[PDB]
Amino acid sequence: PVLVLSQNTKRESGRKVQSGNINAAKTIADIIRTCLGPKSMMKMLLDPMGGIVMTNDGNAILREIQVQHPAAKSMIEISRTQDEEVGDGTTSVIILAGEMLSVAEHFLEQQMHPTVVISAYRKALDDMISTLKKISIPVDISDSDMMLNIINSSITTKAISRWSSLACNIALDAVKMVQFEENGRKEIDIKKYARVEKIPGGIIEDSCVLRGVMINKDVTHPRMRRYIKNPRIVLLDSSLEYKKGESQTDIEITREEDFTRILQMEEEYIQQLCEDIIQLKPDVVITEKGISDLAQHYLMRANITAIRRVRKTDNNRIARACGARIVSRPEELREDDVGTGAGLLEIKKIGDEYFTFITDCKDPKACTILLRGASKEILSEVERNLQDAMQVCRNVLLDPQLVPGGGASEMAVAHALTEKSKAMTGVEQWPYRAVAQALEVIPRTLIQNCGASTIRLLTSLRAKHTQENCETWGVNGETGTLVDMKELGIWEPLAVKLQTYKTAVETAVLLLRIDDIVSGHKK
Amino acid sequence: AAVKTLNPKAEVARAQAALAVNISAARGLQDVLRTNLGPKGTMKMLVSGAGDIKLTKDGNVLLHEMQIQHPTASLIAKVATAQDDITGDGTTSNVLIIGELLKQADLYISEGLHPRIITEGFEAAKEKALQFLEEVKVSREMDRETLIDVARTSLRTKVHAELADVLTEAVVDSILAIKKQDEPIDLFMIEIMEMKHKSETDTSLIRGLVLDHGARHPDMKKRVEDAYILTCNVSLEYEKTEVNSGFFYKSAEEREKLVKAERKFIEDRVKKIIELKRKVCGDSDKGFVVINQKGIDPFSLDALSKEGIVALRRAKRRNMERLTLACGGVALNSFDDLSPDCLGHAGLVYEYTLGEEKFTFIEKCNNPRSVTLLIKGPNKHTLTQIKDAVRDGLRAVKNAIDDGCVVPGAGAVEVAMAEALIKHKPSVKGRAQLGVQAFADALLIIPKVLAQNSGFDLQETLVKIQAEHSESGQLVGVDLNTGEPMVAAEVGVWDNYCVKKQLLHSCTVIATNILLVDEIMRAGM
Amino acid sequence: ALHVPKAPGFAQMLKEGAKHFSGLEEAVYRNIQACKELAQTTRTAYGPNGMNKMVINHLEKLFVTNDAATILRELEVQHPAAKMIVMASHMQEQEVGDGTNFVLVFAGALLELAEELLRIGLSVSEVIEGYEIACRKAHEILPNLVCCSAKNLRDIDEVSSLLRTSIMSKQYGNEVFLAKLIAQACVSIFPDSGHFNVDNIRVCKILGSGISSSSVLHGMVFKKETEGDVTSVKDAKIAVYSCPFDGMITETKGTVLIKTAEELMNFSKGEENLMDAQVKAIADTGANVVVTGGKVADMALHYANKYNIMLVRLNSKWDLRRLCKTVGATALPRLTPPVLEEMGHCDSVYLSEVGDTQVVVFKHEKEDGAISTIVLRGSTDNLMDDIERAVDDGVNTFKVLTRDKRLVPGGGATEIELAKQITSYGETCPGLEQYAIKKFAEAFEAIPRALAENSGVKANEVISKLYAVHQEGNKNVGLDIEAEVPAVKDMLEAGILDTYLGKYWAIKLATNAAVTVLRVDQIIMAKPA
Ligand SMILES: Nc1ncnc2c1ncn2[C@@H]1O[C@H](COP(=O)(O)OP(=O)(O)O)[C@@H](O)[C@H]1O
Ligand SMILES: Nc1ncnc2c1ncn2[C@@H]1O[C@H](COP(=O)(O)OP(=O)(O)O)[C@@H](O)[C@H]1O
Ligand SMILES: Nc1ncnc2c1ncn2[C@@H]1O[C@H](COP(=O)(O)OP(=O)(O)O)[C@@H](O)[C@H]1O
Ligand SMILES: [Mg+2]
Ligand SMILES: [Mg+2]
Ligand SMILES: [Mg+2]
Repeated sequence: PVLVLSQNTKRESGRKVQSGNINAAKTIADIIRTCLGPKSMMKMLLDPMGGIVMTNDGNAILREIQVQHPAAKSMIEISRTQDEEVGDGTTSVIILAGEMLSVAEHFLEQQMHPTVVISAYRKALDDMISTLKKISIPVDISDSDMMLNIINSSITTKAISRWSSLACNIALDAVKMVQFEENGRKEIDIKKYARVEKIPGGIIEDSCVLRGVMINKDVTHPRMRRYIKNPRIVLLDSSLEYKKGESQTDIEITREEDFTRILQMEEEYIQQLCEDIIQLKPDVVITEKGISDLAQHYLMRANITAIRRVRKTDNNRIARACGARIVSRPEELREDDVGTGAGLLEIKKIGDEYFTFITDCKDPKACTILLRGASKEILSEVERNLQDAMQVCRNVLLDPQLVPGGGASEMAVAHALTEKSKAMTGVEQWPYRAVAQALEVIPRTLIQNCGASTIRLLTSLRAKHTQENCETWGVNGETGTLVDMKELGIWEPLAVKLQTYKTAVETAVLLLRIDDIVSGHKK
Repeated sequence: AAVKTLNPKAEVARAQAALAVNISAARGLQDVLRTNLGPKGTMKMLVSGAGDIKLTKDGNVLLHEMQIQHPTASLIAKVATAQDDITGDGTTSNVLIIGELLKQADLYISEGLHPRIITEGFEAAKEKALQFLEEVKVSREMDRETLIDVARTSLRTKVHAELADVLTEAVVDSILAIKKQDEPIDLFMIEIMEMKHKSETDTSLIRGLVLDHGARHPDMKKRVEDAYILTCNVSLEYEKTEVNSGFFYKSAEEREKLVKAERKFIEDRVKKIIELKRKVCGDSDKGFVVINQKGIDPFSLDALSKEGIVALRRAKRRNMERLTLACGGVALNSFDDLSPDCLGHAGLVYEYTLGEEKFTFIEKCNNPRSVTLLIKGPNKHTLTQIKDAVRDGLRAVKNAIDDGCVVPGAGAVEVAMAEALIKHKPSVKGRAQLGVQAFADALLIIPKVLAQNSGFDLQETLVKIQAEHSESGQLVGVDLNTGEPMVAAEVGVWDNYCVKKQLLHSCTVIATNILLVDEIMRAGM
Repeated sequence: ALHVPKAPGFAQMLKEGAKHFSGLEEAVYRNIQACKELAQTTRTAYGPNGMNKMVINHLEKLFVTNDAATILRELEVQHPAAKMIVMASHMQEQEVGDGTNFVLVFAGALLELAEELLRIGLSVSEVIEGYEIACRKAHEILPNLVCCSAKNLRDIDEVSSLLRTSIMSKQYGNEVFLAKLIAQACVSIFPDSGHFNVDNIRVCKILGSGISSSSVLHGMVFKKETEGDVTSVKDAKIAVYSCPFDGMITETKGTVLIKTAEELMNFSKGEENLMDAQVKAIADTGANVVVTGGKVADMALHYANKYNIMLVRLNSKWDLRRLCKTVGATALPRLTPPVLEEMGHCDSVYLSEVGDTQVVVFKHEKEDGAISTIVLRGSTDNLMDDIERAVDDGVNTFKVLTRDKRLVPGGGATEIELAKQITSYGETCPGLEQYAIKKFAEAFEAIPRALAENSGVKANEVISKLYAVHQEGNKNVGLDIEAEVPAVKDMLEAGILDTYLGKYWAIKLATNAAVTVLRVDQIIMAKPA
């Protein structure tokens, strides 16, 4: 056999490849098309680990499904991108990208070149950005009511919508506490310092955000207190045990007293560490590494409560919450490194497990959202929805501009692009106007998932958006009627919708540039 | 379909198919667990792949032991597991109410009603039912008699009636002993030890502790009357140095001196114990029992026996606290400055051998805030069954104390809540009245199944009970011996307010989410 | 239309190889059938005319016995209800030591009669109610059926007459010899306190001669040889060490660090001089016998031979402890000479050859001690194991008599009296409980029925004779196995007696097992791993 490329190297090319990519993308779109809006339905995904994921989140769904077509791979990747960047719009992006590729299929069948289509798409994207920024409105982020409405307009499309007020307040409190500035750098890190702990049982209405943190831990010794009302807290990265040296420290004994002297020396070392700790007069000591029983003895003699092996992330949150500074050498321990600011340390039994609360903090720059509910799956969905809520709150606090929902923004932008296209005289006017009408898919899908007549409602809406001050008009995903968003209250973050449009248009551009698939070749 | 065009080996259940799948699995679980409900329920036998036998009437155990591979079944098993982890009771009723909500909702969904509308009705009915539950709950001074009625209502469902009459007093006394006024009850402070020698009605409450081990030196006494208990966490065996050491000698005499010296460190702790013993027991009148969470080598065991100390080694990290709460000493990780105030007292300590195992009883403590329930029985499966039952009963009494309220049982609260929901229905806007009706007819599955298990006609019994509750307004339920209505609060059939609330909440939530599932999908390949 | 599909629900969600049985037919009756089959497998071994069985287990080991619990253990019982009945039988073995076959027979009978009652139309609940009330009545009755009591357990003739019955069902041909041996041993190790430990009766099985050459030994026997040159001692001064007979070394790594030719030249001489000093201190305490639980060093053995000490090495720690109990010594963890109290004594310690086997004997001459050994001779290892089981039965009977000295008549006399009295109770009890009470009574008839069938005579005539005699008033009358035709005689006057506690526990456990099997209604077996 005289081949040039290895067998298993299969090469497709041309309009078959183009149509295949577009069909794979629009299939990814049809998978989650119904998961958009307030009247969506849940999907039960089965993990390879025997798990279950009951969700409405586009990125959760697409991340749990597996594909082999590279266009579908790219669509799943852009859903991941939207989730990582803004944490919302994970299904709006998929649907818009699918519709853009769908409308590009026309021009590709009609002998237009993909580069022409792409240049038109990029023109349209810039003009979309312009139109969104013109129709956006500002926000007074000090207005907790405005912020709660922003968060409700984002979680109404999720399961927690029944506990909307609770979840909104939880997310707002968590983000406002995680807001932190040091050396002129503002930081809302709701991934390291807003923690969600799901404890099955109880009821969701008792879920709360703590003014402090919570870990699943107990005292090292039951003689230690489990309730302290003004704890001075010390955090350590070092083991309070006697460990070996880094070198070959081998000893050689010939005298009798030397063995006992060595063991007593170990004990004295632990005593000296514990005294270096006691000198700061703490109430609680929390370690990422072990704590020997002799160290426990000395701390208890000092009336200190110890928690043995905490995670680095939990320790960092305890630091931010109680105002402490993690240390690694109790000899280097300072009052500035001691943690004052926690208002109560409690260690209580939730079910048959012991949980440590460091709550009642003042100015805690970290938090723990304690979720309670029927099951790990329900609580996983509540946690994902709360991630959405907190990420939306964060996007707003960073860029306080808002845009109207219910497809109002899509219709306003489509109208503006159609109006700008009348000055266009080249051949790109057609793909340009096509992406403009391809933005209409969001209200179309909303109407479909509400169960109303897309033709009639979308026609009335496209007509409403030809009037002057009607860029706020959209549709209810709950009744199937056109309303003013100024009256309904569904306002999305400009950052979210910008990222959505950009990701959609660029995904379309990528899949349009793609041709001539090749496969088989092994790295 | 769409997913199958991208992942060809993908399994998918669509809008009609996913609802059918989920509701079918829920009703299958309901059909299996219907028979567990009530004291007249039937015990199932469960045989592992190894051949091990489990006799159970408990919904959670039955769920986890059945041989099932269904996604909806996994969802419902997890909700039941949460019910069990938080309340200790309500798993069977949980599964039954879930299945009945799904069935009563399918009744209207098959005629084209939307599951969204059914779930809206579910939310309205949940609100009204929680209100009615808080209204009918009986806030009662938790006396021994009330707690006995509660523990009986649980143990009579889980085991036979005479064994339940034993376990009732056992559980109630144990909890009433380890409980401090206005201090959450730590059930860890009730040890649970199983012995496999006598009848199941020999299960008792030892007002002290029972360790599953004894002394390892034969010359050590097997019975001690007035005992000083030393609870320690200090190694009394040979400890090697952390840093690598090694011994170097030039003569057998030096080797002998080093052999005598290498143990001085632990000999010193043995001497500290022995000196405390001599100072507190100037003679052999009283006794001295060392209980070590860590090891004790034979040399130390000999040294303590020679001085008349009974040393147990490798106790449990929970027994440290249990011993300091029963006896009344201090658990030590060091003998630096040990004093007689570090010791506890037990008016009796002795040893019990059972075949190849040994037990150590520590009894006649003054006011032990930690106790043990000794589960005696002739078979491993009898012991396991009684362990499960006493877990349920302990949780029940603990919950009755926590919630100073207690709710009538025998389907009384369900009957009354169904009537209240049906009287509330007109205030509900739209076709969510149908979701309300479905919620009510689902609540009615508890009295229905109780009648079905006592051997009565569900419809006739339920009509009698509902008629009595409408004519009198008294909270009436099923009499499992006559099929007639009876006042559960008057006959002493009590349920946990926490259990009923958790049922309402979690069942409504999981049923809503299942009804709103529109696609089951396995596409991880 | 050529396939029946699994019904929606549990039938479809069930795993591949899992099974689900529900209802009287699939679960209750199949469980009763399994327990009945079990009782039938062990019925022909009940009583003195009971026959032995040759069970080969999965390891190709051979058991020749008519001991029910042994047969059950070596069988691969796989049906769960039968497993439950076997658990009851093993609990009887643990609590009492004898009566396992009673437990099996009675449980199987109760379950067969329960199936019949369910077929006539009673509910499992009513059957269980009646069975429980009838077990309570049987327990109320048995104390009145107690005929004799031991009256002395320090004697050797009375104890033999008492143990003969338990060691007759097993080893019927030769029971006077075995009851004599076991009585001698039990009363040797019986202390002035009422507590009796069965592990203090040791059994040494040595091939050779036969069961009539077996003997009791006030002391201990170990199938060992001596490590040194001394083989006999007549006034033993035993010193026992849990440590080896070697120089103590460090638990931390020890190294001989030599730096001079003088140290190198002197180290080994110093080691042996140390060993000589240690062993000479031991010998000068008067010890003529040393027993080490660990190994022996060549130099230490050399010096023990030099100072005329008999060295014995017992690998086992239970053996070391029992030797300490035997001789009155204390196991020292150090090689330090023993104090006058830490030392043990034996009227003789010697090496002998019983048959092909070499043994070391620590023999007291006095007719007492803490431990006694029964040296079982026999022409077959299987025979000797069966005789050891019979010895275990006799010893457990002695312990049951130390706990409760009351005795009931055997050969089915107590069972027949129980059946009669419980039938008379059921005839007065109204309601559907009377059927179950009467069947619980009729179940007792299974015991004399099994005895008669194995004796080789007609059980119906035997049972009719027994009922007639117990109606005329004789409660101590049971069947005579020494009669080719159906016969009956005074069990008391014959000396065939059972233990009140044995019957109590057997009835209780059999009733509990039957009632649990009945309480089962659904079975969900998993795929056999
Ligand atoms: N009450 C409502 N009525 C109509 N449209 C709504 C309503 N609430 C949210 N939306 C719209 O639904 C879309 C968000 O749906 P969602 O399922 O959260 O998808 P994603 O966040 O992944 O884009 C946005 O276009 C939003 O404006
Ligand atoms: N003696 C009784 N008479 C009538 N009903 C009872 C009696 N005892 C318990 N019940 C009821 O039977 C129901 C089911 O018991 P069980 O199956 O143990 O509870 P769960 O459903 O929590 O597992 C409970 O609601 C209880 O109120
Ligand atoms: N000489 C005898 N005559 C009649 N019955 C006897 C005699 N010896 C023993 N038995 C009876 O044999 C039965 C016990 O036999 P065995 O096979 O050991 O059963 P178990 O295992 O229940 O002890 C008892 O009923 C006992 O009375
Ligand atoms: Mg969203
Ligand atoms: Mg219960
Ligand atoms: Mg016998």
